[PDB]
Amino acid sequence: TRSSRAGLQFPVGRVHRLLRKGNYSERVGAGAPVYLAAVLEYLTAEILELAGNAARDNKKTRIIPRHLQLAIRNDEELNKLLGRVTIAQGGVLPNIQAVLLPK
Amino acid sequence: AKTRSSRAGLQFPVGRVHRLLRKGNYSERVGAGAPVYLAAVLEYLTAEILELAGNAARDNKKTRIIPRHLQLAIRNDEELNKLLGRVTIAQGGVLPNIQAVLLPK
Amino acid sequence: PHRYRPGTVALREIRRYQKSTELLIRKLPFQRLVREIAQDFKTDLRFQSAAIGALQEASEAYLVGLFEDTNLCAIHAKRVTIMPKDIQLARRIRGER
Amino acid sequence: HRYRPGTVALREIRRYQKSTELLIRKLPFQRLVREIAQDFKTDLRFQSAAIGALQEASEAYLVGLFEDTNLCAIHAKRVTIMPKDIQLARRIRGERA
Amino acid sequence: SRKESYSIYVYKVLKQVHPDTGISSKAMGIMNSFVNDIFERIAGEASRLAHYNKRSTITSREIQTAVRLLLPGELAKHAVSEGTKAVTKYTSA
Amino acid sequence: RSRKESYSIYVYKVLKQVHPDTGISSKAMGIMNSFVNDIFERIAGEASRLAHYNKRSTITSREIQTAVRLLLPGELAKHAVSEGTKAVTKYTSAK
Amino acid sequence: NIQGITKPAIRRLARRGGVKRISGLIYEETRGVLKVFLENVIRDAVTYTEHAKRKTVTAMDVVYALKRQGRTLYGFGG
Amino acid sequence: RDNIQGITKPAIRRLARRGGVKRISGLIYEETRGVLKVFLENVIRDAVTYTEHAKRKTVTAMDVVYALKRQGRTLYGFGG
DNA sequence: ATCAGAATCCCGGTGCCGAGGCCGCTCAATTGGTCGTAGACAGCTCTAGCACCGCTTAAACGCACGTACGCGCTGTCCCCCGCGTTTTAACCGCCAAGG
DNA sequence: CCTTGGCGGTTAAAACGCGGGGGACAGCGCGTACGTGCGTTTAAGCGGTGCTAGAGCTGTCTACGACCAATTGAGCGGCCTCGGCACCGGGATTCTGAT
Repeated sequence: TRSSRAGLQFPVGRVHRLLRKGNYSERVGAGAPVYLAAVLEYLTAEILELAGNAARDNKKTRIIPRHLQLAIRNDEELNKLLGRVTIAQGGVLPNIQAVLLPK
Repeated sequence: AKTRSSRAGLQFPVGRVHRLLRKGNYSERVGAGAPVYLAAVLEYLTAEILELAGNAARDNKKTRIIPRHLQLAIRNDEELNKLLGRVTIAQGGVLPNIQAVLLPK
Repeated sequence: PHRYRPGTVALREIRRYQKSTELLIRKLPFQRLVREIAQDFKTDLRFQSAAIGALQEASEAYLVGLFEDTNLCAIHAKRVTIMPKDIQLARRIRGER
Repeated sequence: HRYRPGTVALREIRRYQKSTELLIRKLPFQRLVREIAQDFKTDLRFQSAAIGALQEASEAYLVGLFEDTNLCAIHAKRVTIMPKDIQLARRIRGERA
Repeated sequence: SRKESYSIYVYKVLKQVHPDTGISSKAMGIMNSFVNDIFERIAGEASRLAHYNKRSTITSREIQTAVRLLLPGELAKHAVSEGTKAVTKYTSA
Repeated sequence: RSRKESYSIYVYKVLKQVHPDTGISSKAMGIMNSFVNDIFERIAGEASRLAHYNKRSTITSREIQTAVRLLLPGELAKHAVSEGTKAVTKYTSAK
Repeated sequence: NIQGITKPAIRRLARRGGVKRISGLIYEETRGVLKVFLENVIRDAVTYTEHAKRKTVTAMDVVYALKRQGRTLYGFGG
Repeated sequence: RDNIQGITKPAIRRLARRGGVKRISGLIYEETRGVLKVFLENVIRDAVTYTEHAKRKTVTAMDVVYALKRQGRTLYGFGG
């Protein structure tokens, strides 16, 4: 694809065909699909950088949905992004209130 | 009778309804009778709102509709407020809400 | 000149505010607040009067709704007076921090 | 032996907030979902993935609701929650009119 | 140019509902915004569901099920009942 | 028989670049596909809204550039904008 | 059914829900809330399935359904 | 300047009363200003971004409505 | 302080099942060339907005009078859990099989 | 072939009973700021008022994008034998409660 010459991991042509399939507009410039692919690639790279370190934290190499969920919930901007969107087998970060603790 | 709304017993312009669906990047094609049904539904909604809106306007001895009466009509009805729970109407204010502890004994 | 016990004229003012629909907050202080807030992001801006009125109406509606939720929290805690911890309780549950 | 009350519950909270096991078993949940869907059309096949999605969404939302309810109850200096606590938690977001 | 509005349409809807009740320009804009945003919601749902059906056109049953999904239950049912008669009248004539 | 499109090896190679000794599960590939598709859905909807509101038909790089600053927080959005602008310049300069 | 859900299920849900203890009326209230939420999701999901004129309710139908209320669930073809 | 604290005390008192409140604490006004600061920040930032997309240094009444529609606070009677 | 009663996590052995390694593929991305319609450079404009400026009586800041609600204190009531002991069932462990 | 149906059965999930003793809760005391009035200060409401800015609208030139026509190689469909953690055996160390 053209992503090799653009220095992008995610192919741009798939993004272009995704834009064409939904009929979101009559025409789209050439910069929009490459920009969208770059933004998606950067977001996925950040998420996977967090997920790999999370896997290494527990002396592990594989990633299950729990690791991705915890990586999303650890950050604040990313938690804001996934504020009201549910993830399968996600769960919630542990939280124990103070007044519940025995004295 | 020339307009398509005359043949459908409606008054919303079918051409205007279909114009946005065509030049709005919604789909490759849109139906011709579907705008008739959508306009019928929209007209029913407008009439439904206007019933209690005019009732509220008349009950206050203010024949001309003010936005406060529209807000009261929208938020008083369960269905209308459920449709417009996050929706605020201009110059409408808020529903009178007084609980038990607020009022003195 | 006579004084009534607390809770008499407060309810009268509450009913006066709720019955009417005109914006209680004066236009100029809130519009100057909006100007100051907007100046922090982009400089040398011009603001339409209708847009500022829309922002004022939306802010008043949101604040009244949040205060109703605060009242619900206060009644829940066996109280009448509202304090900021009620707003903290309501905003986190709503999801707006 | 008999532990001090509340410590076992917090230990259960800690061990469940880190575990990925399904809290609600699939069979009663599937039967309830089928019965609910049968109010309109009978003999409605539900996929295993569809049932899993339904239970995951229900558990996530209801856990969030319990977190909000606990926040309300603690905000009233209480630990065990009450139907008033649930009412406040559901009303704060805006779902309840 | 000529920006299309619902002013005369709103006038006729009042004359069909509350002929003796006046309307203000604020109420005019409020009703225009109501019709506009409900129209946008229904059209967006129709587009999404057409994309769900692997289809490039929108039928009447798609709009009826969109009304059933979006509008509140009793309100949606009454809207469907009123719209079916209009569809039948349009088709027959 | 239709052969769909996913991010199976795309996500795997990106993870390899950021963490060479890190695996991933079968469910996680589908979840990442759903995540990226949902983000793309939001971005496409915002691009359509921006084009239509400004009375336009062609969605250039600028519409997405503005929509990112709305979708992502200011600093993360700034990083995304910088990376996307670099990609656009690289695409335009190259063939 | 609605009454088929057991006490330890709601107890462990509260444990993951950050609630240390829940009263007797909480069991009934939680069953009611869970049932009404299930019906709210099921109405949209089953209606979407019916519009497709198909018997088996596909999993993706929840994604189309929970999209309406802004609570879309990932991992099922989104 | 100093318009964040320049909001009159009885105005926020009126807002609290409209929220059905009978007893209003003195810190409620400060909390209201603090929350409204960010509440205005978010919406005004979104609106200014919308204006900046179209090479505009002036906010139109349509852009605010567009931003509110995106955020989920659609306003009636003001166009859009 | 000072003791145990069991609670839960880590190392190591077993091993296994899918995660990736890898081959065939076919269609989706690439792209030479062609024509076009909102895109855009540039200009006319023109009134709602920017901004200042003055006058005035309604709203706000200050502040006393006082007292009632939030917080604290004292005491009282009792209840889902902790466990003991018992309860019965969701899914494993199997098949057919059909729409 | 992805869904349906049946048939048996068992330890994990859970159900009745004793008793709790800290958690939930009613009531009583107490302090200070919030309700309510007015005295007095205030820059805001309203009206002028001068200027004018940039975006709405339009003349005009049109560049790269949808598409025709064609083309090719890599990600997905499908295999397969091996490895990172599933899963348990059996062990040390930290809590939690009673003393």
